[PDB]
Amino acid sequence: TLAQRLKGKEGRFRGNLSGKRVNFSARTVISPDPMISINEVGVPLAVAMELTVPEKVTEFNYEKLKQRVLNGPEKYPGANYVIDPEGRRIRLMESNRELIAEKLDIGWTVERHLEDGDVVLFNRQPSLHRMSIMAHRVRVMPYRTFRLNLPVCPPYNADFDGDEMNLHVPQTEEAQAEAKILMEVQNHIISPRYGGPLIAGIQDHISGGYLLTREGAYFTRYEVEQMLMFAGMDVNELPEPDKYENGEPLWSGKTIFSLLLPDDLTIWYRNKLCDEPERCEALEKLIEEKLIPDPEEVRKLA
Amino acid sequence: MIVPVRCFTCGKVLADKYYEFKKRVEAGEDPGKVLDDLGVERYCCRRTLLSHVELIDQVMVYKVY
Amino acid sequence: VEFKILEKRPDSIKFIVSGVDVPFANALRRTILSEVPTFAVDEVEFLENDSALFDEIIAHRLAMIPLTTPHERFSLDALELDDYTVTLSLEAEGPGMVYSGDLKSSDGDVKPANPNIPIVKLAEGQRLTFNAYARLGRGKDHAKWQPGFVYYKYLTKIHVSKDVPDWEELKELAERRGLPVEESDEEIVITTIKAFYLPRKFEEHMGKGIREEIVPGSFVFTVETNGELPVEEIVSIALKILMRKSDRFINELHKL
Amino acid sequence: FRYTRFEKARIIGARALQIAMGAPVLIDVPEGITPLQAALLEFEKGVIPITVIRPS
Amino acid sequence: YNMEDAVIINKASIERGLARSTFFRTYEAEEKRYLGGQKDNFEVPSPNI
Amino acid sequence: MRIEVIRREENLLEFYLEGEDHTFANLLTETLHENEHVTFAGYTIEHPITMARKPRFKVVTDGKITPEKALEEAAQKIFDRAREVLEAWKAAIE
Amino acid sequence: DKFASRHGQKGVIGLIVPQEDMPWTESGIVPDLIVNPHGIPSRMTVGQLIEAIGGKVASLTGRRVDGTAFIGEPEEKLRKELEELGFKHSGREIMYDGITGRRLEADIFIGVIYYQRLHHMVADKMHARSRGPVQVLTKQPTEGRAR
Amino acid sequence: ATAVYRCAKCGKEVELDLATAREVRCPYCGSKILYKPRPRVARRVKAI
Ligand SMILES: [Mg+2]
Ligand SMILES: [Zn+2]
Ligand SMILES: [Zn+2]
Repeated sequence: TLAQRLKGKEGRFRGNLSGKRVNFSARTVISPDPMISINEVGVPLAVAMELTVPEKVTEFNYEKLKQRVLNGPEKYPGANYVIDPEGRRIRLMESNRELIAEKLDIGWTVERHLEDGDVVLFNRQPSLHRMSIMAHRVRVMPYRTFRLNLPVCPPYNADFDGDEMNLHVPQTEEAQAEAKILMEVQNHIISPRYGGPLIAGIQDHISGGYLLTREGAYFTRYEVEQMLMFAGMDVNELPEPDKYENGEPLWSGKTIFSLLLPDDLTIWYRNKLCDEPERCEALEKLIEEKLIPDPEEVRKLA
Repeated sequence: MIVPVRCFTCGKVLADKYYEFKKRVEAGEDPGKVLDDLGVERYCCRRTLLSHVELIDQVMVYKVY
Repeated sequence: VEFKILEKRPDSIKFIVSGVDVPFANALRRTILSEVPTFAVDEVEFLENDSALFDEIIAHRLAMIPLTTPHERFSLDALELDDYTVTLSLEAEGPGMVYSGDLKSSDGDVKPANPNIPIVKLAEGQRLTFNAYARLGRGKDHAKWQPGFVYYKYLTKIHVSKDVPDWEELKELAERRGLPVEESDEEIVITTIKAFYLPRKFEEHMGKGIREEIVPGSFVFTVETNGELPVEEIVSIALKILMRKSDRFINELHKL
Repeated sequence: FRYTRFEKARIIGARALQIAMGAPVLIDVPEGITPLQAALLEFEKGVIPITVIRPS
Repeated sequence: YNMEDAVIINKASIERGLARSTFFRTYEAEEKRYLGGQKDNFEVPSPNI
Repeated sequence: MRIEVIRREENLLEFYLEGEDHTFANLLTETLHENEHVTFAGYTIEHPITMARKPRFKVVTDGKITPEKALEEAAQKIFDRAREVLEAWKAAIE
Repeated sequence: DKFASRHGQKGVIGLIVPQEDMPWTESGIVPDLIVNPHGIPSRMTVGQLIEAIGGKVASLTGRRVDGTAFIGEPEEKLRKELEELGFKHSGREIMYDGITGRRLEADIFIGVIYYQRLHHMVADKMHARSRGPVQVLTKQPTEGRAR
Repeated sequence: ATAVYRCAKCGKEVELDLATAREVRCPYCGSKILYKPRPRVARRVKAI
């Protein structure tokens, strides 16, 4: 009766008022994608052509929205619905696709397909903390599954053993702005729970960093150029090679790692690979005296 | 239910020699030598031939029309 | 560039390439794997199908059937393939087994290479009739268009010092595995034309007792065909494809 | 004086809502961006007219 | 791309029929009879309805 | 084949090569590495799904020759090497 | 698409890598699957490695390898026959990169592992709703994917 | 709107009109389950 309708987990207060099903949302499996940024989410083409962003026709996006209307719902990038300034919503079919496009003017609203750079919410359940949902950028790929960057996985507590994730598309401009400014991914790298890094490298990132930066790790010119191109670094010219082996130049992995760090960065600490404290103590003492130790002196007892 | 035409790894054709391999196996010979004499040297093709089990004969009996 | 042929069989060739670097060998292997075009069943029109296998399964099995490619008529080295369609019509009635040799090809030179490939078993009252349309395609789009398999390994020489215990066991194992072995007064050299792995007892000598050197610019290539093309013509077709790609890149650079 | 994240988000949302139904852009546009991007460039150029009322 | 329990599959292996599966779904329709002799009819509906 | 220039400098050339894969990309990059006038020669694939057929190349020379000339020389060297290998292969069987 | 081993190792397909880009061993074997090395020791899954060794041995010899509990073929015996077959005891093989074409500096462990596809396919799990039917009571979107 | 159907057990062709069928069954063997035969219109299936 009414009391059971109001109370309980399935009641109106919890199942219909505090939390309720929403429109313009998708949900599917996630797969890894290191090739995209932490700000980007892999949106399938089928999902993108279904979820629509309502964009008002202005003086600067009139041509783009006209092209979206002229493409239609079956062509990407296209549109699904058109709302006139008075407020009648018309679904775009093949017959009226050109007629509505010719009738487009300033003040009209076009529910266009999801495009690159669009801001959407990416949430995984259960949402134990405020970092369980972040606003990503839409990246459209022709496959079926969602794609999320690996460093963003620890915030979501999500692996790729059949994990299901939801995506929410804000409709109003205020909601899109709020998602872009507040709940953007890069704005939530540090976890407020403990004041430490949450969006961070894991597993293969740590292993590759150790393999690159370990002692005796050297790479050829072709390998260095290939990794520089793969990482998307703006290194126009190769640095001076550290040593020559068999007549060919070799670059230390520390030299390649140094290009990532800013030029005015200086920090020293001890990692988990410490099992000879004598060398660490000597390095700390050498840093303590001069406060600007010579790079040759550091490399002698590195 | 039926033997694949090509090996899943390299695309080497194995359906031609599967029935000869099955007949020689039922005769009591060592399947390794049977695979060796049939040209099945890579263990991926050997995987495809050995792990396959014929089941189409049990599906043909159930008519569908 | 020196070419030395090790083994030739009507379906495979193992040889040694010298004078080329690692990128060229990798490019040749990838061109053979994915760029060399062959004839494979691309579309299937079904008239009757009462077998246990579905239409998709039968179509996929037909696509896996190797078809002979007439490389003389069709310029397989062209970057754009000819839009020629070959129709293979089958109309069989059960009971029995449908083989690849029962297909009636519309072109004499475009026929299944292996006529003993089973397709489906037909029971009493079951009949299968279809027309399979085949066209030229590359292995980079689907695995049905691959001319076969290709791989290569580094031509490495393994030097085993006579001071290493039980070196005669390694020598006789290499001789049994068909590897060229040379014997000197101080060490034995084994040419690894195939995959050679040292046993566990010789693992402790891999640093100072037994050494492995890589011959600069020499590789051992093994290319096997399924009958679509002659195994000698696949390498030539791949090299001509690489030449055409280089010419097209030069033309694009000139246009730019 | 500095803008908080909530204040900046509110300003950008209000500006984007204004641009969607009027309010011509005070700066140049890349001819195809969304009104949210227009508000973002307006904020980046320091040309926004919307202020924040703070209790005192 | 195999990170965090993920796996990487071969395109040629998939195209060769490895792990290929077919999914069957069965739908049912009943010509139910209602009170007063009314019953469903199995026919192509007219556009006028 | 198509060449789409993204960024061009006084000695730098960055371009997408549509319709090509890792094969010709790696071959061209290593052939450019064989040239002593090319200070930097690299290629990458930004995504193995969306743009797996559109590698991106960056070629920076020392200023002695233009990057386009270096790329043309690398392509000509690839063509000559492929022709030599083809002739050797034909002579091996015949 | 969800694929799982018999030892609790499960995951979705991350990439459909072409054969030309996949690595290959010195024996000419291209793997049909590639798994991350980080998952093997964290979950203490040595049975997967033993099954890979046994599958390689069974494929090379032609005789099926018994994997029964407490009465199965010993691991050391399997490594012994793998050594006698001309392969490394550990199951590692020298592999070449499919893109660069160069030899990998580490011997990669490759073997035959029974992997099963599960019914949690991405085709039946993708849901995308923009607008449509609503509940007659709360005027809210309906439940599930079928409606 | 009569049509031909295939029996599940005997497999012989069964002819009846589903629009005005008082009872649908195979008169040859008494089977009450029938199969709709596949049409002879050519269908095109993509090879993988
Ligand atoms: Mg999970
Ligand atoms: Zn194989
Ligand atoms: Zn009957």
